[PDB]
Amino acid sequence: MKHTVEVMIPEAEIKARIAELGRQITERYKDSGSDMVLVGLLRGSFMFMADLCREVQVSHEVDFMTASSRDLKILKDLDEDIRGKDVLIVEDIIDSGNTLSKVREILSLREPKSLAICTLLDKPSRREVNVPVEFIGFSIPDEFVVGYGIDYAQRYRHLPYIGKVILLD
Amino acid sequence: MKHTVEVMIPEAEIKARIAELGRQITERYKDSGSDMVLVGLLRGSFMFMADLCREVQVSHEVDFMTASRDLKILKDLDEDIRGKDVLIVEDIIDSGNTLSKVREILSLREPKSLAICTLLDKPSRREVNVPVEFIGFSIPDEFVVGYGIDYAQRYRHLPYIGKVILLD
Amino acid sequence: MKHTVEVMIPEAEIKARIAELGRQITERYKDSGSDMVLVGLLRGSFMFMADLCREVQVSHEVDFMTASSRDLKILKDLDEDIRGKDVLIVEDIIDSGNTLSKVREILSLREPKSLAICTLLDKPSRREVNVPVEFIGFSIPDEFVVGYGIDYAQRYRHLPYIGKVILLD
Amino acid sequence: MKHTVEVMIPEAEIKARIAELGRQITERYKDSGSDMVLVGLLRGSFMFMADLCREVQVSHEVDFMTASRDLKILKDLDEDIRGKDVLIVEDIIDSGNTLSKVREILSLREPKSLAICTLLDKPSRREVNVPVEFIGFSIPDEFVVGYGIDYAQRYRHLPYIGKVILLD
Ligand SMILES: [Mg+2]
Ligand SMILES: [Mg+2]
Ligand SMILES: [Mg+2]
Ligand SMILES: [Mg+2]
Repeated sequence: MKHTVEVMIPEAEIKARIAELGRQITERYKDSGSDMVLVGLLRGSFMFMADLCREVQVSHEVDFMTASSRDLKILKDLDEDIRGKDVLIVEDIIDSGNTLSKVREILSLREPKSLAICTLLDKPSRREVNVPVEFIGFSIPDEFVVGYGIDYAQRYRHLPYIGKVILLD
Repeated sequence: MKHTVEVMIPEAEIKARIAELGRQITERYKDSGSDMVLVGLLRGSFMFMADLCREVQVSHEVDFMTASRDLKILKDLDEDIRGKDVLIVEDIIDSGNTLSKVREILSLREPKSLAICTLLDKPSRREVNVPVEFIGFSIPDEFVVGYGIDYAQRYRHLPYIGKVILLD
Repeated sequence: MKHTVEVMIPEAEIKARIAELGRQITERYKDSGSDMVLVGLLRGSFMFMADLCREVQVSHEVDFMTASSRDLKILKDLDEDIRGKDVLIVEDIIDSGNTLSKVREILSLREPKSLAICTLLDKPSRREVNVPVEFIGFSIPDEFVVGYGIDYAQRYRHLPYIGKVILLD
Repeated sequence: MKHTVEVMIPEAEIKARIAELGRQITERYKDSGSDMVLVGLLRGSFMFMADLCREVQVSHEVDFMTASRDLKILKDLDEDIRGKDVLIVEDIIDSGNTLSKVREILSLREPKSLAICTLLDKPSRREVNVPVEFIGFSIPDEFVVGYGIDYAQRYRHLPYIGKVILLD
């Protein structure tokens, strides 16, 4: 404990990058002709979700589910049916990617038209499970990050920018 | 709605048959040496579970989970099943779609083994080929209630399998 | 760890006592004329529930819900509506009775015709919250008990009798 | 089903108004000295939540829970609210029955304080007198979509409040 939080990725940059992802995702699914649904993973992705779905220019539905994070359980499942639909799993950050990996499996069992993942942050150096991530906002080093849905000691989860925690001696 | 309920499978037969299944399951897992866990599907299997686990002579844990076109997990397991022998316990299997998917979901967790044990089985109503390792009774497609199976929120607590008789 | 389990309350005695409770509960609600529902608290009461409902001679519905056991949360709620109905909360054992206490409050908010609790075992000496328990199978001293839904180290939960754990030196 | 959607409350107005609510809520709790937590009700409030919490200038935690004649808890809080200031965050309040009960349930947990903040309010549709401490917009009983509010699984992601126009 005993620390400080400084801006790592300012709000404007995050907003800009999200607008971009928005375009990319739209370009990618605009001609599918099938129902689409963005699936966020609570709690972490509520903010990134809120902002990302507004940038996606294709009629979709927004849903959430929460998984345990040694077995991976479903604490809260989807309300929507994804069978035959294009599904985009939306996450705040991917590091080890175990949980994500299993959630993807579980969902595919429901036979969606397609399955992809879009994360705001990516820590490639911390991967433990090879998992296909189709959209990334920022590839970052293994930094102690907070904000945009990411918390630390039940704090900072509501910050509008990605911050770096500095552990004072 | 206007109906009657008559005994189809009396309580004694059910108890006897369960004692048997009990032996079968015990014989089958007694030498595994791995942790075991019976997983019941709520609400339907609470009674069959309660009785079946008492007949299983191997140290196991008892857990439940409840499932919902897409098949969802309304309540998940509390236990981890990875590397453990898992026996899904159900009151009755007919179409077997839900069961089928629940089995898939669980296998993703990599248990040592996966099996299903149902009290009742209506083979004539299957829609999904699903492996059922233990069966108490194979029955015709009858309107059944009791032992966890209800009808209009009734009979779920009957100690025997009953047949519903619609009245015209 | 390192222990033994010996019979404290044999299966026959438990069966007999439950048949009795069965009669008592029936006598008590037989003339209500309102829908009835026994609500069990998972995991512990699945066995006591299974046996008790078979002794209750009044048409009822059986349901479950699971609560966290410092705030008391609802991990799994009822499927049935209890408003205007006679509700009997069914538990394997009551000791401190905090959780039970709160679950009772939560449910009353739904305005059931009536609310009662029926427990197999009762450890009066361990109460921390004064809570009304209308039916009791056995009042026991604060013994290390297992069986009939009560476990210890994920074991014995399936025993058909109440056992006493003996911690070998 | 055959319809159109036109802008009722443009995105800019909503952002502005939220910044204001932000100030109000901050002014109100800045000196509490107790832990604070905004509790959103899924699905509807995920967007309003996301934007509102960024305007609240006091260290808080963000949590959600989802509720269902009887009002049930489909998903409960992860946080404990006892002794903490709790702000229930909703997209819109009309009849307010569900909200009303959720408030009761939570108070049973003895939080330091309990308040509600809704983006939209349809006073004309109230059925249960429930205290709403913060409101973004008081609107007539219009067919609204956007900002978390959907219609036929659509528009939930619109950045503005829209009005649905049925076509005959
Ligand atoms: Mg995440
Ligand atoms: Mg079943
Ligand atoms: Mg209990
Ligand atoms: Mg709402």
